[PDB]
Amino acid sequence: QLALGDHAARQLANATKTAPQLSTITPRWLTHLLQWIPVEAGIY
Amino acid sequence: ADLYSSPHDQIKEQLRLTIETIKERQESELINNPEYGLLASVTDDQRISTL
Repeated sequence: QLALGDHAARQLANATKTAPQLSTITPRWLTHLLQWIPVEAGIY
Repeated sequence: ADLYSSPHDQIKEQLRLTIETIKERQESELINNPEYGLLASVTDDQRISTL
Protein backbone atom coordinates (compact mmCIF):
# COMPACT_ATOMS: atom_id res chain seq x y z
CA GLN A 1 0.00 0.00 0.00
CA LEU A 2 1.50 3.34 -1.04
CA ALA A 3 -1.06 5.64 0.60
CA LEU A 4 -4.26 5.71 2.63
CA GLY A 5 -7.14 3.77 1.12
CA ASP A 6 -10.65 4.81 0.18
CA HIS A 7 -12.33 2.45 2.66
CA ALA A 8 -10.39 3.91 5.59
CA ALA A 9 -10.69 7.51 4.34
CA ARG A 10 -14.53 7.37 4.13
CA GLN A 11 -14.77 6.99 7.96
CA LEU A 12 -14.11 10.79 8.25
CA ALA A 13 -16.56 11.63 5.49
CA ASN A 14 -20.25 12.66 5.75
CA ALA A 15 -22.60 10.79 3.36
CA THR A 16 -25.36 12.63 1.52
CA LYS A 17 -28.60 11.02 2.72
CA THR A 18 -31.88 11.18 0.81
CA ALA A 19 -35.36 11.13 2.26
CA PRO A 20 -36.90 7.66 1.86
CA GLN A 21 -38.35 6.98 -1.58
CA LEU A 22 -41.88 5.59 -1.93
CA SER A 23 -42.62 3.47 -5.00
CA THR A 24 -46.42 3.70 -4.74
CA ILE A 25 -46.58 7.46 -5.39
CA THR A 26 -48.59 8.29 -8.53
CA PRO A 27 -49.38 11.64 -10.18
CA ARG A 28 -53.08 11.31 -9.16
CA TRP A 29 -54.39 13.30 -12.12
CA LEU A 30 -58.09 12.97 -11.23
CA THR A 31 -57.75 14.88 -7.95
CA HIS A 32 -55.99 17.73 -9.77
CA LEU A 33 -58.58 17.79 -12.57
CA LEU A 34 -61.67 17.77 -10.34
CA GLN A 35 -63.21 20.94 -8.92
CA TRP A 36 -63.51 20.90 -5.13
CA ILE A 37 -66.40 22.55 -3.27
CA PRO A 38 -66.46 23.31 0.48
CA VAL A 39 -69.44 22.11 2.51
CA GLU A 40 -70.44 24.08 5.60
CA ALA A 41 -71.39 21.19 7.91
CA GLY A 42 -70.60 18.00 6.02
CA ILE A 43 -73.97 17.83 4.21
CA TYR A 44 -74.65 18.46 0.51
CA ALA B 1 -66.88 17.46 16.12
CA ASP B 2 -65.12 18.03 12.79
CA LEU B 3 -68.14 17.66 10.51
CA TYR B 4 -71.30 18.89 12.26
CA SER B 5 -70.26 22.16 13.90
CA SER B 6 -71.92 25.05 11.98
CA PRO B 7 -73.87 27.03 13.12
CA HIS B 8 -73.38 25.24 16.53
CA ASP B 9 -70.15 23.77 18.02
CA GLN B 10 -70.83 20.15 19.19
CA ILE B 11 -68.08 20.00 21.83
CA LYS B 12 -69.23 23.26 23.41
CA GLU B 13 -72.87 22.13 23.43
CA GLN B 14 -71.98 18.82 25.08
CA LEU B 15 -69.82 20.61 27.67
CA ARG B 16 -72.59 23.10 28.46
CA LEU B 17 -75.20 20.39 29.02
CA THR B 18 -72.82 18.27 31.12
CA ILE B 19 -71.90 21.29 33.26
CA GLU B 20 -75.60 22.02 33.83
CA THR B 21 -76.06 18.44 35.06
CA ILE B 22 -73.02 18.78 37.34
CA LYS B 23 -74.36 22.01 38.86
CA GLU B 24 -77.71 20.35 39.58
CA ARG B 25 -75.83 17.51 41.29
CA GLN B 26 -73.91 20.09 43.35
CA GLU B 27 -77.19 21.64 44.51
CA SER B 28 -78.41 18.18 45.52
CA GLU B 29 -75.17 17.49 47.41
CA LEU B 30 -75.34 20.76 49.36
CA ILE B 31 -78.56 19.43 50.95
CA ASN B 32 -78.23 15.64 51.09
CA ASN B 33 -74.49 14.93 51.45
CA PRO B 34 -74.08 12.51 54.39
CA GLU B 35 -71.07 14.29 55.96
CA TYR B 36 -71.31 17.98 54.98
CA GLY B 37 -75.00 18.30 54.04
CA LEU B 38 -77.37 20.64 55.84
CA LEU B 39 -79.73 17.86 56.94
CA ALA B 40 -76.82 15.90 58.43
CA SER B 41 -75.31 19.05 59.96
CA VAL B 42 -78.41 20.18 61.89
CA THR B 43 -78.31 19.43 65.62
CA ASP B 44 -80.87 17.60 67.75
CA ASP B 45 -81.36 20.83 69.79
CA GLN B 46 -82.17 22.59 66.51
CA ARG B 47 -84.52 19.84 65.23
CA ILE B 48 -88.27 20.10 65.89
CA SER B 49 -91.40 18.28 64.72
CA THR B 50 -94.83 19.40 63.57
CA LEU B 51 -97.66 19.52 66.10
